Amino acid sequence: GSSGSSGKAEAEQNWWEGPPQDLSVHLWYAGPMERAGAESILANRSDGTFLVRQRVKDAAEFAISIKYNVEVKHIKIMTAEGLYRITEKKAFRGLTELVEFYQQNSLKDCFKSLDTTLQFPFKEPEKRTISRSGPSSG
Amino acid sequence: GEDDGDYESPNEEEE
Repeated sequence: GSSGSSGKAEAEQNWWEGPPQDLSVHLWYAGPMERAGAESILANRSDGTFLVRQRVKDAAEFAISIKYNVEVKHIKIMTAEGLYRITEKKAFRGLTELVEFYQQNSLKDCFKSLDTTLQFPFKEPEKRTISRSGPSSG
Repeated sequence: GEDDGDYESPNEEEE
């Protein structure tokens, strides 16, 4: 193909009824949204925005899309027996951790290209260096 | 083929 259809998917309609546990809980969430759907989000928002999107190929597949360098970047997240990792050297246990971790470790370490780390989520960033340590957990 | 780099690539230089 080597092409990219056009779309906006602009429509605010919440016809849900108290949805159970879901990525929503996190300040950042992204459904099956397509490329354009993510780009526009990190394109219109402030420089350094990010989010978590899932792939169609494998239900159990996530991706971190962040806007940087006048361009929207994306990363393919892996999943092993309920695990999460984007590199062979580094490996995490949960998606949340992988995210709350990058905020401290510049993606430049792994993705030399991206000389920046998660600055702001999809919904809203954090304040007062708020974080939740993992005591004997993980 | 087998290889697939649709997304960003990790540190290449660093073997």
